[PDB]
Amino acid sequence: QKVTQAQSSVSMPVRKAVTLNCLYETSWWSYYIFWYKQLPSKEMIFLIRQGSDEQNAKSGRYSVNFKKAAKSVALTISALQLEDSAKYFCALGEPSYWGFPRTTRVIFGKGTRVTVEPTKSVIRQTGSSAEITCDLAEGSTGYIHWYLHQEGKAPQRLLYYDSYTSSVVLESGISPGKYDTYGSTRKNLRMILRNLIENDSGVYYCATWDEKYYKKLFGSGTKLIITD
Amino acid sequence: IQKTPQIQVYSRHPPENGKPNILNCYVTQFHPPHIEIQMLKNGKKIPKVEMSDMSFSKDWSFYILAHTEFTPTETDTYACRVKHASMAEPKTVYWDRDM
Amino acid sequence: RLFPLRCLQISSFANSSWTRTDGLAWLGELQTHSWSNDSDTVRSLKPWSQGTFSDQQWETLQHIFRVYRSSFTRDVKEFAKMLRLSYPLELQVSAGCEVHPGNASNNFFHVAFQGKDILSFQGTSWEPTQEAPLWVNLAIQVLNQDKWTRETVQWLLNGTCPQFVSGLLESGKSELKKQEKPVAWLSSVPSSAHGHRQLVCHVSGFYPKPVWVMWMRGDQEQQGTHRGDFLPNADETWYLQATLDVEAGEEAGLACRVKHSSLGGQDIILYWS
Ligand SMILES: CCCCCCCC/C=C/CCCCCCCCCCCCCC(=O)N[C@@H](CO[C@@H]1O[C@H](CO)[C@H](O)[C@H](OS(=O)(=O)O)[C@H]1O)[C@H](O)/C=C/CCCCCCCCCCCCC
Ligand SMILES: *[C@@H]1O[C@H](CO)[C@@H](O)[C@H](O)[C@H]1NC(C)=O
Ligand SMILES: *[C@@H]1O[C@H](CO)[C@@H](O)[C@H](O)[C@H]1NC(C)=O
Ligand SMILES: *[C@@H]1O[C@H](CO)[C@@H](O)[C@H](O)[C@H]1NC(C)=O
Repeated sequence: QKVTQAQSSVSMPVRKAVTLNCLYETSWWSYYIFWYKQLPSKEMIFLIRQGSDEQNAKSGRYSVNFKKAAKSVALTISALQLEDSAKYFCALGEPSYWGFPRTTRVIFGKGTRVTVEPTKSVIRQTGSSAEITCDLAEGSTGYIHWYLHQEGKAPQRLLYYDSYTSSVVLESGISPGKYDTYGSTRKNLRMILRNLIENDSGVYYCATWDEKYYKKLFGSGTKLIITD
Repeated sequence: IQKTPQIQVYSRHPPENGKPNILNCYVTQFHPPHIEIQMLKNGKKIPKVEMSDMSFSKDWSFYILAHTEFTPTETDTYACRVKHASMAEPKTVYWDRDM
Repeated sequence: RLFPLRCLQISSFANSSWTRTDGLAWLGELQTHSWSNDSDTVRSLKPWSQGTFSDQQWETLQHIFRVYRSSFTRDVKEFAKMLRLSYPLELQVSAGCEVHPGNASNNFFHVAFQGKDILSFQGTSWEPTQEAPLWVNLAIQVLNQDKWTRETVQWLLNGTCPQFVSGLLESGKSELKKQEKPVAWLSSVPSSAHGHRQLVCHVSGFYPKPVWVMWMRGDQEQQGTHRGDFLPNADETWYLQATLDVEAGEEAGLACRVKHSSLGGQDIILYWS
């Protein structure tokens, strides 16, 4: 597994500290590690970034303990609050021989639910279709990425839209005809799902790389419930 | 900012007449690295002249080695002609057996 | 007995249309690699040129250099356009490392513009030379914010190159320690001062480079011996000459003695005529 979060669930009292473990596998000598936070609203929020050549990253209550030898990067939240209850995801950006293009996918671990102890919802029927709309102000209109999160699994990128070639690039293993996009780089862009089955149920994110700082920004997730 | 090339002609083996040998032409201390080098027998161009990949020293000045097969005689003269941007007219250096 | 690895790059831009980029790799005095603008890969000049690296390892390096040459040419051309720099442009790169007995190593990355030093890669970052055009700092702050370039250069210099050189020294040990016997002959040229003659002692075809050449009368060394520069033979051996200024008629009795590691402990002694 490329990114391994062994802890499925963790419960910790308020005002105390929790540490979430993440193990990664990469043969590259240069890479990024990201930590994300999924609220109950299914909003995906960026927390902290750990460079491969950098020292241990510290932002606010979030701190990263980076052991490059063991390929172990662990998030630690200092003083837990009630709003800190969420599912936390460890993620790894890999490069290519061309460096870090904005076409770069982000690889997720299956996540860890943290319980601190004291958006649009769409429903469709099997065989129909649906349109997921993307609301993103910033940063990069260059490539718009679409991610799918299903419970029990790690978030996967389905595809991305190349505005330079004006075409859709599907990830390996995905049959064409299932997904397509319609629109411009402007917020009018939407993803169409065709021939819905029950396994298409989940949360759908639109994502882009930020211009100023290098991180993957996820839009508000769309919850798609599909009934037979 | 243009450096004038220095030419040195010498033989690989002891220069005894009638015996086959190799004539080296060593050009150094020039810049930019664009240079024309011809080896001449009796004033005429030698068709086959092998050359090394152009390199440079620690001072960044370029150098290159040109060499060819030749058989020295009493009458025959051998020279190395170099055309470079740092010089108005191409400089020719003649092989001297006693040098 | 030092074998540093020098990787050289010659990049010429004549005009917006015409550009060449070529490269060399020296291990000690021997050229182990050749890189041509016409070629899609780096050519190995020796059986041991790849060292102990696998094919996968060498392909990884091959990929990097191929991408590097493309980007470098693109970056320089656009950077020149932004600054209104006047063509032609001549860029040179000298990089590599050296392995030391204690498993330690030192490396270097140097860039020159129009024959003059501009910037170099020290540690984790690029730094300018004290006398450099002010615009060099623009290129450096860009190069420093490039994570891929910064980390790959480190990976090459610190991570790869020392392991690579170690492999070359082990695999090419037989040829690197080779001994090539010199061959000497004598000549005379008319001196600048009338009534004198200059004797020339030629020494050619020897390797490794260290050599001892002195004009001698009997067991007494002539102090007037003048050593010249080392001139390369194309067969990977060295050529050297030594001169002595003597009065005409004093030639007889003089000899040229040559000491070299290939001579089996016995000096070459060449008498006049
Ligand atoms: C261990 C070595 C063993 C070698 C054995 C074989 C030796 C034979 C080879 C001989 C050749 C000798 C010369 C070469 C010496 C070593 C060169 C190492 C090069 C390392 C290259 C690093 C990676 C690389 O390709 N860098 C290149 C590609 O970078 C990527 O480019 C992309 C666009 O194409 C993107 O911009 C990307 O950024 S991102 O935001 O999308 O992530 C970015 O990371 C990049 O061009 C690197 C440039 C560094 C050049 C060196 C510094 C030059 C400074 C002087 C120029 C400025 C002055 C100009 C004046 C007009
Ligand atoms: C660029 O230089 C080449 C030779 O270096 C020359 O033949 C060509 O004319 C030049 N290009 C232009 C547009 O002048
Ligand atoms: C050098 O190679 C590049 C890319 O292969 C090519 O575009 C360019 O024309 C070549 N230059 C010469 C002088 O062959
Ligand atoms: C690599 O470089 C680092 C610092 O840049 C140094 O601590 C380490 O000793 C180097 N490794 C080798 C094998 O030279």
